[PDB]
Amino acid sequence: MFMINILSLIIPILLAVAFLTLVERKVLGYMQLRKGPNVVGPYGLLQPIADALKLVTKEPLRPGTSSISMFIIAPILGLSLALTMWVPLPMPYPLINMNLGVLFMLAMSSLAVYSILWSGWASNSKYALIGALRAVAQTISYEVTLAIILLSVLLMNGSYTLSTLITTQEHIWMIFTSWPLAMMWFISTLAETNRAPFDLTEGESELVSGFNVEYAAGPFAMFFMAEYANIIMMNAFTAILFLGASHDPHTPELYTINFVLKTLALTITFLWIRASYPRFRYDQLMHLLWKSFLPLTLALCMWHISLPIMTASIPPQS
Amino acid sequence: LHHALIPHGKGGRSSVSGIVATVFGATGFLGRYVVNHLGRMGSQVIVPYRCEPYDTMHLRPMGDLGQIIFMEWNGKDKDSIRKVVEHSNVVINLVGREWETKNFDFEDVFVKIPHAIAQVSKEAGVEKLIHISHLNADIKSPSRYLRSKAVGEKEVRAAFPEATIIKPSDIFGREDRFLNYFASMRWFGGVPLISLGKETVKQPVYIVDVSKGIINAIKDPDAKGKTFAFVGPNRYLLFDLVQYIFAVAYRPFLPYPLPHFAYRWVGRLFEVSPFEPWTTRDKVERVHMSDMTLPHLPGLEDLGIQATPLELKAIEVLRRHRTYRWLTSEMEDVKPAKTVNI
Amino acid sequence: MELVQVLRRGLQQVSGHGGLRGYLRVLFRANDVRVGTLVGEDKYGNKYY
Amino acid sequence: RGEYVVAKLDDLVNWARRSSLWPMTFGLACCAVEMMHMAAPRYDMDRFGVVFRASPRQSDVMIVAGTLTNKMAPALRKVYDQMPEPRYVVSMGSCANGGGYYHYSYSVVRGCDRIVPVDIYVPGCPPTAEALLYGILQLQRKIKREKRLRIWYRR
Amino acid sequence: TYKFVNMREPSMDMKSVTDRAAQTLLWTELVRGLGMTLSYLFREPATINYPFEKGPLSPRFRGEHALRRYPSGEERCIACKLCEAVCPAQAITIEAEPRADGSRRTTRYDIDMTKCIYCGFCQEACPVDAIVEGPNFEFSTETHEELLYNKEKLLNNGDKWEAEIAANIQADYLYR
Amino acid sequence: SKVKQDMPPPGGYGPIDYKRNLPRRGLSGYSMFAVGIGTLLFGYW
Ligand SMILES: CCCCCCCCCCCCCCCCCC(=O)OC[C@H](COP(=O)([O-])OCC[N+](C)(C)C)OC(=O)CCCCCCCCCCCCCCCCC
Ligand SMILES: NC(=O)C1=CN([C@@H]2O[C@H](COP(=O)(O)OP(=O)(O)OC[C@H]3O[C@@H](n4cnc5c(N)ncnc54)[C@H](OP(=O)(O)O)[C@@H]3O)[C@@H](O)[C@H]2O)C=CC1
Ligand code: SF4
Ligand code: SF4
Ligand code: SF4
Repeated sequence: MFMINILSLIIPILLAVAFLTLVERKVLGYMQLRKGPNVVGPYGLLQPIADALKLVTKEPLRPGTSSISMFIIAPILGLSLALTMWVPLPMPYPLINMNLGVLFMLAMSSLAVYSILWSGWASNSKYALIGALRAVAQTISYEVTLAIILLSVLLMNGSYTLSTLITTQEHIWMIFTSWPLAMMWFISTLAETNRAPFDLTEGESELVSGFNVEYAAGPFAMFFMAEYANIIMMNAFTAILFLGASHDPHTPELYTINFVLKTLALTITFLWIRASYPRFRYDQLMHLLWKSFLPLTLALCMWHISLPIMTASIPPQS
Repeated sequence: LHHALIPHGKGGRSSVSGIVATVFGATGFLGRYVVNHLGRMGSQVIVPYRCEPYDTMHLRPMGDLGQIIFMEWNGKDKDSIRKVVEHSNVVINLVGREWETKNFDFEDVFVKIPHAIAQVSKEAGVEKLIHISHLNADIKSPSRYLRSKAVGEKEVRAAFPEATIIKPSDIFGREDRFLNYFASMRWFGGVPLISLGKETVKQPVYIVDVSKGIINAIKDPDAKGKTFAFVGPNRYLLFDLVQYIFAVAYRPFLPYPLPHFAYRWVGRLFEVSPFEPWTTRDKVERVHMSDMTLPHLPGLEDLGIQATPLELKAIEVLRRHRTYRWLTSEMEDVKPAKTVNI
Repeated sequence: MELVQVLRRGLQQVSGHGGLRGYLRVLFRANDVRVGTLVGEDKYGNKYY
Repeated sequence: RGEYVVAKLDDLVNWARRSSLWPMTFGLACCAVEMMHMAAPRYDMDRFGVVFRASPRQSDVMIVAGTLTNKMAPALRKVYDQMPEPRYVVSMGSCANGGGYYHYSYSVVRGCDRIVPVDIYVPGCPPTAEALLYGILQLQRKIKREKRLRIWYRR
Repeated sequence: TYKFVNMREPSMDMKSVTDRAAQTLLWTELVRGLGMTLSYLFREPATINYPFEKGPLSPRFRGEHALRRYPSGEERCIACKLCEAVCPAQAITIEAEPRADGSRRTTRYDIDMTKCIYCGFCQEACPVDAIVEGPNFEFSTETHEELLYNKEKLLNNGDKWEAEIAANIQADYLYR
Repeated sequence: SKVKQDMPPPGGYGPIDYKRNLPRRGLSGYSMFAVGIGTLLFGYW
């Protein structure tokens, strides 16, 4: 009944998250002219298992300066958030048809920043604390543009129902109508998901590991997997928003093939984009955001509200 | 001395002291410190290891090139001993398991192997042997810790005529499972000790004082046969440990005089976990039992090694238990425990 | 037309390397299936290409 | 049988750890650059586990590359204790092995053994980049011949 | 002769500003960066498949000292000790003694692997090409002691390789 | 036997390029803007 669908959703999501470590080290290498993880497992099919098993068998360190109460809620607050965020995704017929799904996705996206904020406080180290402090301030600054991009896009779509996305985007991809906002949206995804040029914390040398500065194997599994988990989905959210497929009621297989391929290709570009650009300095993040990204997004929201009024093109919410 | 056994050097790492101290079961606490002392002036300390080489890896840094010669051995195998002490001019026993194992009956860990290594060493052609007994070693005591210690103590005494048997008191150190133990009732519960502590007086001793005792016993020729007892500087009634330890760690003091009846149940339940018996039924009455004076046998004080007070060095083991808010607190902020002693 | 030609070359790799068992062995032992000419075998059983 | 069960678990844990080490770079001298060629595509190491996760907390094996100095002595050491177990250290090159070309010098401790328990020694000045890949591989097989769960069963 | 580097001047005309404005808004040099990496993705890798594939070397490679022997069988080292004097790390420890036959032979030849630097000076020292650096690098160890080589290990290394290093000095003594 | 050390051929070697030869690829500045606006108008319609 219902529960068997719950595991049938989150469990394949979780197992895909573990494997994404492989391609991060492999397709980068095949672009870096390296080989990527190949020796362990046929074609490196078993490296994520080897990666995940020691993290669940290595010693879980709790620094004496770390509050154990805060040390344990945060990794749960992060991973669980990523999984429950998947429930309104419109996989043919979504598991959760929340008519306010767009707000629902955005609301707990803001809830994500408590995961880093508490971890930075829990770790309680001078370098660690500032690293999280000037990490949360980045994520919150990128949500204002995130909301405005969303608000403009579904204004032409209709209501906030995530299932309506496939109805408005019937004949033409929505990107053809909001491509100036699509790249506006795509870079915003690159920043909330904590990936280069906004890797920042998880940067292997930017903040050595940022949210994982003192946070090693054991509980660290639920803090380096969650960021990669949001990567597949927030790209998939872009796939639904701007690259919507077709859904035949008598054959939902077509939209499963099309959406999965589209979101997998986007994640390739997401892994493509780390291996081609440097890291923004902290001031450059705000300079790019508040003074170039923020004004442009406002102007585009100016345009996308009048255009349905301009051409009598208001969408039906029902 | 033998042609190459003759000592040489200023007591450095690459100085030969001529003492070949094959220590038995050095992969824990006192073994770690004695080899550290043994390797300081330079000595071929052949350590028969039985666990994974990884856990024995940390003994390597305290020895010069070609000094810490780890050797595979097994307790049951008769030839296992004979190979590791064949050329050792001195043998320092350290075998023994403070907790219990199904394959290792508590008789063995203080009777079988200690007798199983004392006779081979005397057959090999050694000069000395040091088997570590307990300061309270007494078979008639209800302590299987004491019951197995005493019978094994006289067996090696009977087997080895020159068996310099050492009977230290409750030693304390970084991994003594005595201080870090007594800090652990806060984690476990409300200090389920017996009679609020006003029934037991013990005399803890700092491990380096103990370890310096054996090596000083090595150079001392008259130590053969004589049964030295390693005793701390001052005794301590059991309650004073509990409040002082909870003070030098800044832990919430929650004492509770739980009688021996229910405290014996929690011993077996701690052994229930089939990975390590945190507390055993032997450890139930182990702490309730007090330390006898034992004044006739000579101590380390006349051997040249003085005794360091417990309150002099507590956070060196207990700063780990100190929370972040109070990790910086030293002895001075904490009152000294009542020295119930001689 | 090159796609099937390269795919045909891939099939020759499977057939040349001991068919099924040979290809599976070298993939799970050497992590490669490149078929190559034989130079010989000195004394042990270690084959070189 | 029980020994079979503990053998299968031992293989599963050992195969995971040996195949996916996460080394942390502690290069100090020319021994760092040649290992740093193992990162170069010629002798790629990320082909088998050893990856860029770095983050000395998230590290299994530490490679001490280059000469070790007395003023470097404590800061390197405190890194080793903070490194969670299973921790193994790789001695890179003649200088880190036993002091090498500066053995008779005042600002270098002869070898890393005086500081950390060295599990593997790779000779060279500097060792060839692929020779370390062999050293990592032989360390990998060293983990393969480990009996942690077996030795626990005997106890 | 010399040359500036950052002396390009931006043109202010309508055409030039349009390309720069287009570049800023429509990220093109960023896409150019993307194209560079993507073209490299479809570029074949150069990852040598160790141990099955091994990196190239030259007949002059230096490593893993090994005393040689004359075609008759007697070892080459006559204890001329030029290698000891030359050795810039003093890793060599040689003690001589008159052998029962009468000719010299080193009774003690220890070269400390973790004091040596593989500079290749020692082969250039002894005029009897006694000690040479072989082609081995596959002698990584797990205990510091086995690195401390002696005369017996050195001879065993020499007898082990010999044939490989026999051709190496045959194809290189012309250069020397 | 005369000198046989490693020598370049009498013609030396092939002239090796060393200039900065970044190939200017792209589209006209107005063309990029025009095609961007054109897709928007088509999408709006
Ligand atoms: C009738 C028409 C109506 C609509 C007309 C709208 C106007 C015409 C179109 C304008 C351009 C489109 C909107 C603006 C886009 C640029 C916003 C901006 O701030 O740019 C300058 C900004 C900032 O440039 P800057 O910092 O050098 O200069 C800005 C100006 N100053 C200096 C004064 C602040 O550029 C960027 O943000 C660069 C990208 C950063 C992120 C790195 C990754 C980029 C990956 C690119 C490849 C992948 C793209 C994927 C696209 C999505 C796919 C689904
Ligand atoms: N306060 C105290 O704790 C006092 C203790 N003692 C006695 O001193 C001895 C050593 O104490 P300590 O160093 O702190 O103890 P640890 O538990 O730290 O170490 C005990 C050692 O004994 C070895 N060992 C025990 N039984 C066997 C066996 N059957 N086969 C192989 N090795 C064995 C262990 O080897 P492995 O680790 O591989 O099992 C280990 O090296 C013990 O007998 C102890 O009871 C004496 C006086 C006071
Ligand atoms: S061993 Fe050689 S290469 Fe390595 S640090 Fe020392 S001198 Fe440099
Ligand atoms: S290679 Fe150089 S340092 Fe090494 S033994 Fe020969 S002369 Fe000495
Ligand atoms: S230089 Fe050569 S011949 Fe002379 S002692 Fe050394 S190895 Fe022997």
